[PDB]
Amino acid sequence: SYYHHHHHHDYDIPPSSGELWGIHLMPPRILVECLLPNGMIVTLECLREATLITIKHELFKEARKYPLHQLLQDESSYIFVSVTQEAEREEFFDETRRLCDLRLFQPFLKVIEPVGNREEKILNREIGFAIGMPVCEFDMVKDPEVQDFRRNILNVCKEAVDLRDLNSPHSRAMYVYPPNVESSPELPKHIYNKLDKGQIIVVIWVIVSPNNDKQKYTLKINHDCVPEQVIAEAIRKKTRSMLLSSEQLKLCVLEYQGKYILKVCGCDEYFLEKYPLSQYKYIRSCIMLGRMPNLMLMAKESLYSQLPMDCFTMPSYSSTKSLWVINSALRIKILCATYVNVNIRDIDKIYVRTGIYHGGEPLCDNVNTQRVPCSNPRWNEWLNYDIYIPDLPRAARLCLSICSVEEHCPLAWGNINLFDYTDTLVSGKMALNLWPVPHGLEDLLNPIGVTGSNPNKETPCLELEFDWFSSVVKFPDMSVIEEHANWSVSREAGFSYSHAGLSNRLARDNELRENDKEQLKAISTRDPLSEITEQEKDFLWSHRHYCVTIPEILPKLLLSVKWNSRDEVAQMYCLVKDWPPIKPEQAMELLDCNYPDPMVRGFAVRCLEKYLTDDKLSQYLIQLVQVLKYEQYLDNLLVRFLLKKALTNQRIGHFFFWHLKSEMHNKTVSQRFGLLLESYCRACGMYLKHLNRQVEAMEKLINLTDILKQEKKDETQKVQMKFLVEQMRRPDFMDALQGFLSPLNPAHQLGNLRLEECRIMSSAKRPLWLNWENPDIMSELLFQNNEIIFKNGDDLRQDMLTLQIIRIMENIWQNQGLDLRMLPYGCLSIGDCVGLIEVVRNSHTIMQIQCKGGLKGALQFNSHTLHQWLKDKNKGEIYDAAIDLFTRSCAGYCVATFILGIGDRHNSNIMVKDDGQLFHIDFGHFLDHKKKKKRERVPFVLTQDFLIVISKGAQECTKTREFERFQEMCYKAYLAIRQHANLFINLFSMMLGSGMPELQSFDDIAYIRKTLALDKTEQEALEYFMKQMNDAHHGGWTTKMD
Amino acid sequence: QDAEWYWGREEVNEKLRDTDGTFLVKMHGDYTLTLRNKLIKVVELINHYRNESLAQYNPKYPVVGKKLHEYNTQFQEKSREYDRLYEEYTRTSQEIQMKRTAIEAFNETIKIFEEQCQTQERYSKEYIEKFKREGNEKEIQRIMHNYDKLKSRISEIIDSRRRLEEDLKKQAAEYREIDKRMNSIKPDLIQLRKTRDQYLMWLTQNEWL
Ligand SMILES: O[C@H]1CC[C@H](O)CC1
Repeated sequence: SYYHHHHHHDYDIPPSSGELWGIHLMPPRILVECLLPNGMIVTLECLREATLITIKHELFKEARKYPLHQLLQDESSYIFVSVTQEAEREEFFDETRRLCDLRLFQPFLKVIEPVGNREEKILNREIGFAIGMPVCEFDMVKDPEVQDFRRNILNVCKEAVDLRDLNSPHSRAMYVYPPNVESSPELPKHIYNKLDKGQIIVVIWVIVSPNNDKQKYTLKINHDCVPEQVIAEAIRKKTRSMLLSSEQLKLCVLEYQGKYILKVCGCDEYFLEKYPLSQYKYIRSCIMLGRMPNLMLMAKESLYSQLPMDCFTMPSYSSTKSLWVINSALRIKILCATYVNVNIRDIDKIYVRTGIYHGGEPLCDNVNTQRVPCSNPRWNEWLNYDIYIPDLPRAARLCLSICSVEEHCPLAWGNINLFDYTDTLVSGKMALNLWPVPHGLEDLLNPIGVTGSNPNKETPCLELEFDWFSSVVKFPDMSVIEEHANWSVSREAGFSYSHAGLSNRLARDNELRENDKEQLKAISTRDPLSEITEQEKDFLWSHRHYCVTIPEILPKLLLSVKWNSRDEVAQMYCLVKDWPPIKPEQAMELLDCNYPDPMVRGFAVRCLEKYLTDDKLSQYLIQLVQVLKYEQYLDNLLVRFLLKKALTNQRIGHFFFWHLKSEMHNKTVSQRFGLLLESYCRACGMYLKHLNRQVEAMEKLINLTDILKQEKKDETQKVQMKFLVEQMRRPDFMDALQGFLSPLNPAHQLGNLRLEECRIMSSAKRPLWLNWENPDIMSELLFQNNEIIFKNGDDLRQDMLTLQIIRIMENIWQNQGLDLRMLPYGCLSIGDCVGLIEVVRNSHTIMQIQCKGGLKGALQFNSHTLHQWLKDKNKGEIYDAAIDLFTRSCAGYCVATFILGIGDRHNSNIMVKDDGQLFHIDFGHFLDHKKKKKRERVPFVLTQDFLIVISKGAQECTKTREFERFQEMCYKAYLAIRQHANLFINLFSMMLGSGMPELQSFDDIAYIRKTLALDKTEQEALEYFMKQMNDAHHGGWTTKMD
Repeated sequence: QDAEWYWGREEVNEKLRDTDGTFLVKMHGDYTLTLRNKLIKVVELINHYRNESLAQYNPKYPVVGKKLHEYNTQFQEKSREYDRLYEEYTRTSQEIQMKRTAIEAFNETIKIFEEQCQTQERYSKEYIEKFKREGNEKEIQRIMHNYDKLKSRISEIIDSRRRLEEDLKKQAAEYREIDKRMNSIKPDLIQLRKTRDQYLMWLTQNEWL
């Protein structure tokens, strides 16, 4: 009756390692084989947590009691060495290190006299720990490019380190502690109005004798006055006296004035150059949060006291035929895919598909015939490509893929640069090991995949052969391409008076039409995804010379060039040579996959070098590290840019380290990023040692959560938590998890752990809630305790991006004068699904609000409870502002959410703060990843709960002015973002690199088009949004302010 | 109006996704021809160009409600199966490589012990021949005891490695077996997926989905 008695007969109810190989956490007591110089083994029993100093010191006592003692030197003549889990022979110089922390593979220690006269140099260990792969792993890479990268990139490192010791010690201090400054000194109109006519009360602190006692000095100075001005005013007030005349004050100010700089009380930030106070980020937060800034007068020679020297040393490792001469078309010999995993049952026949590419194809795509199908597959064809060898553009690439049979289906793919990094057309035999097809890719060929072979051996190795021209064929010089252009253009001037397909060339001459000059700028403003027709392409390409008037057209123009015509391409290289520079936000487009050319990308880097500020760089750093993947060659201008900014400003450096290090698991970038990270680590200065303490911290937490998630599952939180605390007590953890800098923001130091507050959260993933003491001198003035969540299970980098996107949305809105406080809490991926999330204290899930306001007998939860709970928290004039905040926050998060189309959101992932700000967490899938199963969804659906709060407290909340205000915010926000839709496209476009399933190819990003309504006009877009907002709510939004 | 290929961007590219030669058709333009993806800025003009090429104009294939729920639950079942097996694939890829590194480590470890039993031979049998009579059976046993550890230990390590190597092959077998099935699922994933969109196309001429 239930199941028509149908029986399902089939149905039946029945990670990297840590401290030693195959075991997460070495036993508290353990036996280690000590291999001595005299050939004797002595097995020492000794504790997990014991140093090598202790182990050595004991070993040479216990050795005496074994034969051949007199054949051992003093213990001090020796250094331990063993095989590690990365499988190299590591020498153990830092004998303070603990037996558990050595990453030992087998528990044994060989005794030796130290090999290298340069012990200094064998602290490459520090580098490959930071990197998470030993440096020696690079020295035995055969590949010239790699070696060449390594030697050539030191050019950049040297130049960086030069910029640093320029005005030592100030510039060193300037490196380490770069000023944290908002973009523009101009203040928004709503921030100003919080100042009673341009002035902030500030509080400067001082420390006297014995250095324990502290002293307030509450100034009221102009917002735009600078650190040096502020430092004077403090020292004035500090040292006025009845014993000092007026003129005698000035003279004691002037000696004192610049022996000090301004710290921020409670965190390692400083105000170290000529900047409006307002412009430092700390100040402008205080203004918005209604807070009185607390700075500290810090004595330069106590600050410069703490800064080291960088200590940079150079590493140990310190006739041709022009392409266009080649009179032939391209042909490539396929040979034999040696390995394949196919059922001869299920699959009929298999072939190799092929194509040449520049992001898009420059010839008809082709295959070889359906041969030796499945069983032992081989074809010995010459594929013949209809493009002449001189019309290959610099950046050209073969893209191939073995396939199955309209039963068309990919098996294994791989791409090859037709030119090597030395400009040399590829000729001879190649071994190309292939990549598996990703999730979302059903397509046959995959050209936005990685250029290069898989390093993995046991993979479909499709080998092949490239036509040979008796000589190393090279790509022509610029001198040569410049002349070909000049001749191609002097050639154009005298053509047959009429030319058909008039698309080719002008026919208007030095007088182009005015109706046309209007069609061009209307193209120029259309977003990067609004695909451009063949008419428009040709039309753009013809007027290319007028296009220099509208520089921002460039992205479109470049996608109109026929890259398979060296005539066109050569000409386009001369436009680009001295094309007018463009805005960094617009030039970023040109470093995505759609622009693989080295001159184009070179241009974009020149834009950034000029216009892109260390502020804006570090906002978009995630997109610039991602976009490195689409650079053909290791060594390039973009890499040289970033690496130099990294070594110039330690706040960039920090994230640049972690973003690279984050993705080291991913073999599509391990080589590239590892190599770059080597450079950074070799030249970044003492921060390496700081970074290594963060790196060692995270590994310990990684191992801790690894054991919780396996074997310690199916135990009560009780049992786990007792294990957690037990473990965190052991010395190795105390050592490792206390004296360091938050990766979330290294300006915050993390002191001792308070284990009282350290706990496992309730989630299945066993995320850790960690709490640290703020060991700042003025800790109390900022926060005495600092807590962040470590999460072993989830891929944080989707969230990382939306939090970025929000942050940017906030800035757009506010810096256009319209206050919509968002809360883009800190997030950071540091590994394969490993990360850190900034805790926001005094915030609760709406669910919590409702369980804490739910009445005795179960019944149902009350809509007002949120409001009543909020009222309880904000009483008086304080109430009224808290609603405006909830409203301003609820508006921004409504629009951001809807545009991004994030996961549906409900009581257990919306959060309200005591002070009344709403903010979202756990975004999950962003560009509507779950639609795969024209939904144009509203993820933030405002129930009564929210509406009640929005209109100060009422029944039928749809009909209050308060709500009409709220909507009007939602519309003015919606549109302001719409006007910067180019950026948002481009931010998502640059992230196609990373293997996020939610960013697979450009139509993924196309959601943001429909939702922003870019094809329509803005008045329609407004209405589209109201239409969208009305049917999710069922009322309110079509009316117009009655 | 019906006009087959004529519909009248996002869903243009999605209908164009996986099909070479296939096509379909205010103050900006009117009707655009998206020939696979080449956009070209009514029934008169396309009947000419289905017969003839587009080179002479510009130098360089005119393609129930409960069944939607039934074929959607197959597709969504198959996608998990595909998603499951792609982890099993990627995990095994890792686990395998972790073994290979371990095997290198093992080998490298063994070297140090082979080197050690050798190293001891040198200094032990230099100290047998010097003296001989002094501490004769006493010394030489307690040196031979230590040696008989060193070698029988090496023995375990070489067994420890072998055991790993044999596991690597079974792992590699299973690794092959996963890709194999993936490659047989993959074609039939697409046909399920493709028919689901033709079924859902005819209707438009959530609770199921
Ligand atoms: O028109 C085509 C569509 C796909 C893009 O990524 C490249 C150009």
